[PDB]
Amino acid sequence: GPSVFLFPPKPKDTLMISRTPEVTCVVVDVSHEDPEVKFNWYVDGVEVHNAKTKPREEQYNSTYRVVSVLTVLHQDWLNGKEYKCKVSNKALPAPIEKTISKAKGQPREPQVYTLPPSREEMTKNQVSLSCAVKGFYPSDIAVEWESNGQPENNYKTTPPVLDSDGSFFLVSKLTVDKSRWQQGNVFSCSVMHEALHNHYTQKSLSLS
Amino acid sequence: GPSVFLFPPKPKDTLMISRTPEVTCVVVDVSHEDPEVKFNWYVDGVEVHNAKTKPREEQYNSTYRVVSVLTVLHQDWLNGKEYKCKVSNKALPAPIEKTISKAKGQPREPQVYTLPPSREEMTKNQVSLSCAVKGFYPSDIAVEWESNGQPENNYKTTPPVLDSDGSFFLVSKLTVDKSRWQQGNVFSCSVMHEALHNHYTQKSLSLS
Repeated sequence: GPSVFLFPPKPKDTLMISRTPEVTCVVVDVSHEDPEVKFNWYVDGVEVHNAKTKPREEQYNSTYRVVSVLTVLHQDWLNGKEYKCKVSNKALPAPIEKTISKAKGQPREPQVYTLPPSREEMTKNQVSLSCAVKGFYPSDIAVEWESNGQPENNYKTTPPVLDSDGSFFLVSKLTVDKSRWQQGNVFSCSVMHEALHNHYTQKSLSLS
Repeated sequence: GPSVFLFPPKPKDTLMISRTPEVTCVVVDVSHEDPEVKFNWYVDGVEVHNAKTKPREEQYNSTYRVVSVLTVLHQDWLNGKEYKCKVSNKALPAPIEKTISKAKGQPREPQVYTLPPSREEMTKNQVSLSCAVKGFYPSDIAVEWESNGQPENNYKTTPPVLDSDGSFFLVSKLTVDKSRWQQGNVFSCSVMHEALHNHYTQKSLSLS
């Protein structure tokens, strides 16, 4: 039957005032027979009416998918307000309710460490640069890579893992051509987190 | 003082027998004064001696960083064996111990849904394709994007989020040039997870 996703804001959006964080409610597998979906949004148990529901999309299998987006104020997110998406449809026994809210607890500052290619790895058409981060709380964090003003997008960042002290750790690995590593190009790992000064730090790395 | 990372295997490595999963113990901020670091590895409380410790690396600030890697057998990982890295150094009050193990619980199968660009988003030099996954357990999962045999690396995958039924959900967003979306190129979201048939499923998407 009908299935619901409720996605939190992007970390980067909550951290920069110039950006617009938003919560996204996605309904899938709604039947052709009764295609009408009603969204009700709530912030801390109280209904709100400023969400923007998108037009339904018929799937190749006859089902519909529908997205509803609610903007979140920066102060509201930080104040730990609970955002709720309730989804109603005739083909449901009861409405489906999803909730998301900012994690509770004292923020803790990420420690960022970069690691260059190993010697044994330093012998191929491609090398990996690591950006290891630990000690952060909450687990909401944005990690990006760049070189010479141009974003580097060929990187994978592990999900934050809960550490033994209640903080989180991760690593982001950038894969570049061994040649570019040799030209002496500087590569920068930028990290954004609420507990950082200015919500921002950058660590850079190059050969030698 | 000395700080330790203990990283789990890559999901993809644990899922394919032809691959070699490994656990990585990374020690940072070890002092110039006493640079000697000893690793002891344990699998379920019993010491093992087949780890491969890399040569120490002097940092620009005089500290050292050292990595030790332990291969993990596929059967051992699935059997829930606890991997422990103990790290000893003269500048430590007590040795530091980190542990990782496969999450306990019944595996649950990911449901994968792709979402094309919105109409309002369908008006820029760049569009985003979404691959939404939910209902999976454990949270270890590999999600990749590809088009015409060539990997698509300009995508970001949200960390798995714990759902209300104890399973996890995420979304992976691929950003491509609006033009390529128009040429009618097919884009494929591949997902690997233990609960999938053959540890693999693929969902494809294109214009029209």
